[PDB]
Amino acid sequence: MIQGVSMFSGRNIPKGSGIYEVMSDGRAVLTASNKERRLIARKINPRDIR
Amino acid sequence: SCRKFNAPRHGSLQFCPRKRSKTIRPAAGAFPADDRSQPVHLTGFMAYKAGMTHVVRTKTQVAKNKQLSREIMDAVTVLEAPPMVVYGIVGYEKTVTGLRRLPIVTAAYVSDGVLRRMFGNRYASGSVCESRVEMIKERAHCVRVLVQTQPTLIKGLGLKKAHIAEIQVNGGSISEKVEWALGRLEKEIAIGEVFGVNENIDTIGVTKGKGFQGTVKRFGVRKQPRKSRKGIRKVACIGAWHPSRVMYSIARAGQMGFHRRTEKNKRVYMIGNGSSNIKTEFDLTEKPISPMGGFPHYGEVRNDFIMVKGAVVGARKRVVTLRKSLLRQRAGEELVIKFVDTSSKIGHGRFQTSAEKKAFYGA
Amino acid sequence: KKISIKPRYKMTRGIQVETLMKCADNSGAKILRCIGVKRYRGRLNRLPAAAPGDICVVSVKKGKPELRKKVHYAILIRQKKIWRRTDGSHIMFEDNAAVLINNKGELRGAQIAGPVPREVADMWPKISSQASSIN
RNA sequence: GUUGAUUGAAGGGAUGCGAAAGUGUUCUGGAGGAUCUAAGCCGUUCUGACGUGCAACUCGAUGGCAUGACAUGUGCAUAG
RNA sequence: GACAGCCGAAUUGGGCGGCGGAGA
RNA sequence: CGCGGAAGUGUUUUGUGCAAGGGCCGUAAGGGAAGUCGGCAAGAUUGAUGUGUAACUUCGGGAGAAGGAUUGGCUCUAGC
RNA sequence: AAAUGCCUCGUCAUGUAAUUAGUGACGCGCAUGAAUGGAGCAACGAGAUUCCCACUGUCCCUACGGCCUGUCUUGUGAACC
RNA sequence: ACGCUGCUUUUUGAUUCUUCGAUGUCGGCUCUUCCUAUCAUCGCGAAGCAGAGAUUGCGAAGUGUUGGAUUGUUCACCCACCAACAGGGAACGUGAGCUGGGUUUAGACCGUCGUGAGACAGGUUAGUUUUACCCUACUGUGUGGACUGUGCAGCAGAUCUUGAUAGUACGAGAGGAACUCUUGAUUGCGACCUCUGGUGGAGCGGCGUGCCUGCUGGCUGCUGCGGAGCUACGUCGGGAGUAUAAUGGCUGAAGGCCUCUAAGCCUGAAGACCGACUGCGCGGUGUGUGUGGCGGAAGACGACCGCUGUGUGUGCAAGCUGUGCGGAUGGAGGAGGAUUCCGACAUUUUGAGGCUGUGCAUU
Repeated sequence: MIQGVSMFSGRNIPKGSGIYEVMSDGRAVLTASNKERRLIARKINPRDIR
Repeated sequence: SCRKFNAPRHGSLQFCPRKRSKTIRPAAGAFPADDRSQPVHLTGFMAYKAGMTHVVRTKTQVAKNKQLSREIMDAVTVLEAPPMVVYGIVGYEKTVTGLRRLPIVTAAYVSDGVLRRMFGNRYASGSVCESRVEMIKERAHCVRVLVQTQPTLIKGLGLKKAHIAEIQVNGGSISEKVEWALGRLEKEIAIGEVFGVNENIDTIGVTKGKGFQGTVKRFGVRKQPRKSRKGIRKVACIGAWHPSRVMYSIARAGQMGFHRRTEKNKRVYMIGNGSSNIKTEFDLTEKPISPMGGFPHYGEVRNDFIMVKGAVVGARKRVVTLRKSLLRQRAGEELVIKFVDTSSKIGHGRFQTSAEKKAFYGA
Repeated sequence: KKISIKPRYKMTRGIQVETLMKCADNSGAKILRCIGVKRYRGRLNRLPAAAPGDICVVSVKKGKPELRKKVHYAILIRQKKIWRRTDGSHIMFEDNAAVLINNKGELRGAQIAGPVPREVADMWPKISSQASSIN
């Protein structure tokens, strides 16, 4: 069973392992780990991470 | 004097004194109540703890109650249970001082793992069998058998020295209990012949050890404020002037963990064999019952296993005793399992079935 | 007459006494402060604390001069602390927000800004009908 | 015996306004028991350490003062 | 032919002296 | 000065590996003084260069008021 | 109602959800008051007080980690009572 | 009402029996235990008890009784929540447990009093908190097998709520319940690490200061991610046993009637006892222990759990980091005849290099 796809890295997330974050516009982005939420906070572009 | 602001006391006096256990295989304190209008069966078993995992489950409510079907994710424990061997019979009669044990019947050939437990590792340096069978039939208010485990089938323990116990036999007609166990000496009995799915069970074992611990951890008392001289991890007042002695109900520092505990009402979820594919799930893949990489600090499960809901006392590779319920049980809700997780428990595993990892990278 | 509060599964609590929350309806207020939680029974030294769905007793720190210097009721709708759902997933919002209420349970405003959790929407159906998004 | 900086008084130059009386702007110069920092000197708080001590008054962090109504070696004068 | 509610034999009001029980 | 290096000078070669509790320190979800006699303790601000600076006032001050912005490496241009 | 007011947590206003605190105003002031100096705060203060922003393990409620001690060895080997 | 009789030892007095070759003197914070004259929760009476909401009484001490503003305060007084926010004792419990705000010798200011030195239970500000390594008590630990019996000691869960019952019984109306079933939680207790969060002087990367002549590679400083293990802010888990109290009843005299009582009997509580659960001594039995060494799931040291050569090393699996050196092709521009040199950084070879205490195999 899959929970969803990571919105930063593009990889499948297993059932029970992500955190949904809802924004003020009603948009709920799904991320896998703190390695990924940090790259979003610093405003890095995912295309510069191989 | 009279103390404004009352609060509950910290910890329970049911379990004081808090000493180490004197044994790694505690014996059960009671056995269920015999109903002699049933067939003959056993009331317990011994297994070994392996590790924990997931499961997703469908909460059957599909009537038009406002919530038809929910999903529920539950944690489980796996125990590895090879079959046991019977090698003896025991009877107890009733006297004015209680239960008196009668002489014992041994089978024909006692194994080499039962002789190391009885006489140590250096132990290698008839009609009287028939007369003792008559006593357990005339006398003997209740009957028990002597069973032993086979730890050499799980080569990650390294034992060769078996655990042995006495288990009560339930089912009526004391002469029927005896003849059922005479046709079972020296043979094996498997865990699927004792427990069944969706039943409540008891466990008995020893907890994880922690050594000598301070009083903030052993009992849960408050820390002192930051300005305090002579340390902050402690209790401030240990008594009144009178009585001019310290009481047994005061919190002190000492041994924490490695205690004997009995837990009750654990629900059985699955019963299978490790050397085949787990199924009854609603997904297609094969998936044996063991994660990618293996159970951490444990090998693989290759014999029979049993799966129960929730936490289970003790450490990995330690022996546990399983007992049938002593209470009254109602039904048990209908159980529908549809997924069992088998990712890696080392790190954050994201694949099931290593062939699925192999097809992601290509090469 | 007491307000009935429907059942709700266990959640981690994120709001405590002294937290400043944001007002999410067009009633005139801007900032609220929590001074109490309903249904709190107590424990020595433990502060009363709330999760989304709970009713709080608030004081208006910023807004219309009519509403100030009194005690009000409010429902909590968002929090920034993570909580777990029973299907196994986790979720969080971006701010802490609440909405003002009568002594019988009716909203004071007519509009509500932002999204709302699915838990809050079944306990309080009149809030469901005025929310722009549910999760 | 006393390091490196900060601020910019009087005096002096140039330039603009105005009938006059007068006044704007900006350079130069280097005053004051004027502001920090160093060699160093004290002793605010932690009611910190220590409290048969390293020690019959010390140790750590934090803070105050550092051109003086200063600090310090040595000759002389003042005695119950 | 009482007392009690035709029946057939005892019924009852005040006190005193020991004993026991509430108040505790 | 602090943070690092020379010169000169001083120095040993078969104790253990780390329970509780101490002395001196480091990192913490969500909340943000609800703690306490008392923000005690800790955290926070910090160099330089443009910008922008109020009440009051002994007209000297207040003033570095407050508040906002910029800062690395590389390759060149302009002034004396 | 001041480092000076017994009665006293004086009375009214203002800051708080809630003010024996703070500030403003009132005055028959147990016992204010003029070099016994009175009124008065620009500049200066490791002086005494109350509030605001910022900030945080002060606290809700504690967790995990570092070095030196303690725990264990050999040598030297006291005191209070 | 007017009068009269008691009990307690929580007030403040009255007294001066003990201690002046010294018993640390207020409050708070922390922690344990006891009392009942019961505030709530369980059972049950009365009514000027229709229902709802309260008022008054009896059995009952098992479990609970909170968070803040002002004051050093005890005390007091308000705000918010609550099933409810009862009252007391333990050297006015508790300073080799802390703190030191009150009180608080030696500095100082004000008011009143005194010729003065000085005085004031009048106000204000600044003012050292020493020592256990002894005996006992208490907490663990040790005091030499395996399987069990049975005595003693300890003892745990408590309380609220959603829907239905039902707009029903009751009531002129307005209003407005209960038994039984059912949903979730708060707090206490005992465990556990699959998930999520915290930590992580293990490991990999980035950016610097000094030093090894520069590049490569090192050492030193700051920083991002961060497995295992530990942990909570995360996950799991509760008898329908026996006899009774208050009260209400059955049969029934004394006393031809009456009566729950004098003989007997039925019912009945968050209470009692027992069970289950944890610890210790003593018994029994076809039953008596690996000197040493090495490991761990165990551990301060002793002990406990295992084996009796199956380690170490290496490979694979499963993870963490994030695209290695060298080469080749480029690069804002600058220098100048060679078509040369200087240059941060870019793309490619390359999910690439480095690392691992976990699992499997082999040597």
